[PDB]
Amino acid sequence: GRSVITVGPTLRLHQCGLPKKMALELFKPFIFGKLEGRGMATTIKAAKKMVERELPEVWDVLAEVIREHPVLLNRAPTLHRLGIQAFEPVLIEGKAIQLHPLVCAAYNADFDGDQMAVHVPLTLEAQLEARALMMSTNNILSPANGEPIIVPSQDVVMGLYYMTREAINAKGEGMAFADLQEVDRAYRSGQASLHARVKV
Amino acid sequence: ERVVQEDRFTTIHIQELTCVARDTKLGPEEITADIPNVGEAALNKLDEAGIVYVGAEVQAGDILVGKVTPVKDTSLRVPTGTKGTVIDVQVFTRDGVERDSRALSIEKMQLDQIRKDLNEEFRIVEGATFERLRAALVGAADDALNEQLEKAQAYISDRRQLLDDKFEDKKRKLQQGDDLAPGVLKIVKVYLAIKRRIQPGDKMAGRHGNKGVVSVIMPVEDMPHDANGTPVDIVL
Amino acid sequence: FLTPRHIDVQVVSQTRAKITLEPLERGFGHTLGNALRRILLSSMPGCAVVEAEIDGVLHEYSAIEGVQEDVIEILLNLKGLAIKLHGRDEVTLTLAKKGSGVVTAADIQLDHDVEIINGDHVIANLADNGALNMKLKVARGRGYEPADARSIGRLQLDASFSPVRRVSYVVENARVEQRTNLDKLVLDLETNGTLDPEEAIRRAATILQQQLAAF
Amino acid sequence: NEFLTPRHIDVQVVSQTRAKITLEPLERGFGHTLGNALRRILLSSMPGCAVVEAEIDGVLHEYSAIEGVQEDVIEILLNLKGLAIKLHGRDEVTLTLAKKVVTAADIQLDHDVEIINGDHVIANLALNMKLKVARGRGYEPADARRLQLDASFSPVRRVSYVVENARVEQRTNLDKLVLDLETNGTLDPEEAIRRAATILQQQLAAFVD
Amino acid sequence: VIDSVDASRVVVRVADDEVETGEAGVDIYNLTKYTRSNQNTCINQRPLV
Amino acid sequence: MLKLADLPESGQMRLFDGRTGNQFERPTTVGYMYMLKLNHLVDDKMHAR
RNA sequence: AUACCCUCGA
Ligand SMILES: [Mg+2]
Repeated sequence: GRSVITVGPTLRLHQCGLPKKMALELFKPFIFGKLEGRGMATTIKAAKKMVERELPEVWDVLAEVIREHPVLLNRAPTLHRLGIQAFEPVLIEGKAIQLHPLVCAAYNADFDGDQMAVHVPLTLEAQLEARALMMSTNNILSPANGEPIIVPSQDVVMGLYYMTREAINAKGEGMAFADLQEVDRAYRSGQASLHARVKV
Repeated sequence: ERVVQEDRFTTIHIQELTCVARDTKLGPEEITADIPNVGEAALNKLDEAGIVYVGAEVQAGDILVGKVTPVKDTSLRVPTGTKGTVIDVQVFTRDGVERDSRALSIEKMQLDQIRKDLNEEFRIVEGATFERLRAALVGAADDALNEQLEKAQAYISDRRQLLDDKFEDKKRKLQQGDDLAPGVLKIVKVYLAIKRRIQPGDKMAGRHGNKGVVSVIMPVEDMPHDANGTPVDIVL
Repeated sequence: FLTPRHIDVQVVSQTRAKITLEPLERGFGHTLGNALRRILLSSMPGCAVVEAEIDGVLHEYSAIEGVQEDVIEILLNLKGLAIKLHGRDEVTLTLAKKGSGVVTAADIQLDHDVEIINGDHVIANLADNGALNMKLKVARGRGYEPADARSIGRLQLDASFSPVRRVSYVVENARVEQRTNLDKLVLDLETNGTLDPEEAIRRAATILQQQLAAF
Repeated sequence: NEFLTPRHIDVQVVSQTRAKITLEPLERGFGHTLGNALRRILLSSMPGCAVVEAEIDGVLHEYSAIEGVQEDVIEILLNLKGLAIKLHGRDEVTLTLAKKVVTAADIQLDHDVEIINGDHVIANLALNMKLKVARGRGYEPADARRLQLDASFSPVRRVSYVVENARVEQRTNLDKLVLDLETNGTLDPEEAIRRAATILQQQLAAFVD
Repeated sequence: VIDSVDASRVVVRVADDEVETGEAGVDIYNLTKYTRSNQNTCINQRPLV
Repeated sequence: MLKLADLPESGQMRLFDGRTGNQFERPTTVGYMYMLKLNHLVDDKMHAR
């Protein structure tokens, strides 16, 4: 399946958001199998009725089938192997596929209307290959050059740069801190500027 | 969440779905509500003629129009994921075919509207002429007032004649059949209205080529707010 | 460990109000103010129209003879109604007018426990042949409930029960002749008028008390 | 109306002084409200005791040079900053340290003063100073009112909180508060959370009913 | 001068100066209500007089 | 125009955070921009098989 | 449920 992509800033690097309806449609045979195994459905007609009714118990089994089953995400022009990587899906509320901000550079995918195709590996061989070779954490360095490709992009680079600046005169300049913890305590309490020449 | 609560970017989408009564080899398919093996609630949503009443909320898979083709069912149902409100139904019937009840009701409504339009159009002009004539003569010579009364009566009669001629012309322009494709007995189409709300994934843009796909819809509290307390609506 | 007593409320208008809490320990002003702002702007019980059906209408995408606005505009105008419920939570109101004129919230059928704040809210304009007779079912809720989350001829409305519109706060010093290290919180609260500012503050206080009592 | 009031709170103890408190079912905006309120309470308004002044004999100025210890004055001040001391008797006491390896337990004590960590090293010899302990509210820098040193009165060292989406059967769109703590050891982080919640509750207990 | 208005049509009394001898005021403007466009969007007109 | 409307002449003022409620150190740009909605809805793009 | 044509997005 496919949908418009969306930045998810609350995602860990190994996981990606997946809409309820796309996940429910893609993993339909897995849901049927788990429903029959748990005995909650006797005939496949009942299982289809539950999955189409979206009964509250079908979300539990959907979560179980999604827990450790990676999925594949790729952009339209895949110019290199990095253009399709495996993500461990997490159920989200909507119709768009949530992407980790740090993998956009590898995908060459901004959020101005891009779409992504999602594929579900089935065989244990396929799942293990997704998790061990093409999981998003495995491919940090670019295959073209050992330099990393999962690196901070525009906004996070701006944040990190602004954090680590220096002001000639700022609130909280001069005193010494016994640990990084005291620095955090002083900054969050508002007694020291974010960029003030201090000792620690 | 205000931009959704204030319902600013919601839009109305109208889509149509069609059914054609083919001249099937065994026989013509008829637009009948007695679909074979049809459930009751779905038939309750339908009418006696086999067409959904205008103004009915329709979920996915519901049966909008009922066609029986020899008896197999060619009844129209909405595509998966498509849910909306029926706003209009149109019926076209081939020349020499029986005009069903729904087409009769639609036509009588149309001629009622037309009749009332020319009725009020006659009313305004006749009132204007009558008050002009009454203002011309003194409060209630003698030849002039009678001549003007006769002229006003003649004008009113001529207007009535041309108006009724136009009404009859519109009537007969309504009673005619359609030039449907060969093998089309009756053609029906239904119109569905959907209020599409803005949701994460919708593409939004400005006027200077600044595209964007809406990411999340945070509540009013989280958005940055001025010292006066007014909250921002969009953070770019 | 000073705590505020005798919640001070100042009324600027029927909608806008100011709430001041004089005795507050140092640094507690911003914490309490932001907590109250989030609680008010998020969760405040209010009542708004949730179903409306008219005699001559089938669906909201039509017009009514002699009515200057179509049904969509009528429902949008109804959405801005500021009603107050004293007794039960679901009630039904009627509105029947014929002839030329302007239908406002004043022309809604009165009731014992149902009150109208904005009686000047224009709903539609009528012509000489215009005539509408419609019934309003209202309900009391907490947050934005769309139609999807909640017979032919009944129209469902998206409801935003939140009666609060704008919340502001400023923290200034409080002189209680004890020390100058004290401070006070001034809540600049602007609602639609259906809920009393003191009642809003107390409800926020109980909600925060419960959510802390989760510990 | 009725809100989601979680009662399955758990405190994952990752260290003796570090803990992670989780709260899974909460409404959409309540996670941030509770987390920010608790963080502001813990970091800013939490009564405790710490040293505020020190008088090392032979050090007239802060940038003076002293002999007999491996380190210098500012290192001594930083080492003194980390001391965790509870005052049960009074809100004012002055302790003296005399030695000519210096540790926290080397400080003479009375029945009122209690040093939580007596092994906190202070200096390394090859030291006659008296320090002043006071009770305060939060992080009070020396600038905002050797003879002066930044005081960390609050018992917590670091507070951070994050909110993540929580999945409920049919709601499916909520938030889950993960709050992590680390104290000096004078209070269990569970006790620190209870104290912060109690203080915030007392802040508006007058009008709740 | 607009004679009568509603959500569906507009009727205009044409000025006697800018009119012929007979049938002075006749201008009935039928507003198109919610109608499907080529892109499946609504096309409706609202009176502003 | 801005100085006539009693707004900052630079067009910027310091906003207050929505969660922590603390003023941002530097002033940001806020104003009313004509935003559009394009006919590229995710409702028509979400497909799954 | 097959081929062209047109339009649009990345
Ligand atoms: Mg792009």
